[PDB]
Amino acid sequence: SKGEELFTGVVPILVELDGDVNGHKFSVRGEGEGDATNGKLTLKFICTTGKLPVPWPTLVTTLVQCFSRYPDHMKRHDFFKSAMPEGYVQERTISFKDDGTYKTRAEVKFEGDTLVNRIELKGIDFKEDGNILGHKLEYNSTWGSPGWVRLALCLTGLVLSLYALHVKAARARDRDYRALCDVGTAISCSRVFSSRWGRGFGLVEHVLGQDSILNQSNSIFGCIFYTLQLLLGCLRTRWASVLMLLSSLVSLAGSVYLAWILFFVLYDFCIVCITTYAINVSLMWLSFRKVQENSHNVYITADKQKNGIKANFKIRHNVEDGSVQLADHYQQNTPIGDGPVLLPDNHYLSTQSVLSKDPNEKRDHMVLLEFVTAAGITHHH
Ligand SMILES: O=C1c2ccccc2C(=O)C1c1ccccc1
Repeated sequence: SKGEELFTGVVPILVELDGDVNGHKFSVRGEGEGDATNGKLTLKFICTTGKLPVPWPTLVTTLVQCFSRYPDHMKRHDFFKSAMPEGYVQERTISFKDDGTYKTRAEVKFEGDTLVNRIELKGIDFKEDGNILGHKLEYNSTWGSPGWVRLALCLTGLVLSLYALHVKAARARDRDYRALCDVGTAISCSRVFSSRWGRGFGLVEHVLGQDSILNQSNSIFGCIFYTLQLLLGCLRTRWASVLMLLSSLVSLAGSVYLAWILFFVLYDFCIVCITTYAINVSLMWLSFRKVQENSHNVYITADKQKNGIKANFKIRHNVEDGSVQLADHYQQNTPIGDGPVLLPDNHYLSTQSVLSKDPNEKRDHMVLLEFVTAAGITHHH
């Protein structure tokens, strides 16, 4: 692969898109540099026709995977580089969920010493009021809407915790108290909250002492927790997502311990408790999803009958009301010229993107930094 020998060092990249979406025609141009040795791209794109009719984040993937870092156990699998300098044809079908579709065809090749990506894109079936043409996606804000589902979960969790607080304080003060969540003799609410295990989870007093600041009614940790999850769900930084996930894992372990008490130790059926548990599971799942948005995995499999590759993956774009927009990608790559090519075993490219804005750019632009490194190929016994 003399091709891969083309990508030591820092190559100049040019990119040119001509696109038509639901009839609105537009042209994008981008210039930058590529470092296949660190898998790092830096690029600035400007729309040359005026107002871009779609959101910038939906054109990132259409807008040079030959700049990926292929590690040493994987050199025999880098198709993109091994097609150079003749280049390759990359074809994508990008389906947006409950919305339209992009069809793209690009040629990627060396022109002089410049890696050139030339794209024709055609989008159909878009709703002019949907997420795409309505410009309802997020670009890169620090703060954002928590979304309706996160809000339902956290407010319900908080209200239930404040109720359990009130209920604890009342059986403390009258042993004969019953609350709405006490029902006959099957479903119990008060004997649970006022047991050993309803303060500091029944653990603090043995580990830190009864005086501890941490020997609180469980519902105090509850209130703290649901408040936190709301707040962080309003943040869009990577560390916000890390905290969310780790606090959720704590909540999950606490739920399993408390349920092991509820059954098996106290023998009560507490509906408020089980609801708390379901909420914490939902939050944990959303925690997983939030955290997995920092890196996208492009799944590359070989396509021998066409002498190239095919690719599969999903993008989730943050929508301004707190939701997420799915973008299914199907991809084909076929060499332009001849000569041997490298047909890889199944593997993937791990991709991470950072969008930003030149404060000095009057035109409709996108500054894009990108890190891509390959993984997947199993190792040598
Ligand atoms: O899950 C819970 C549990 C299980 C066994 C023994 C005690 C308890 C609680 O304190 C209770 C709880 C506390 C606050 C909000 C919701 C639920």
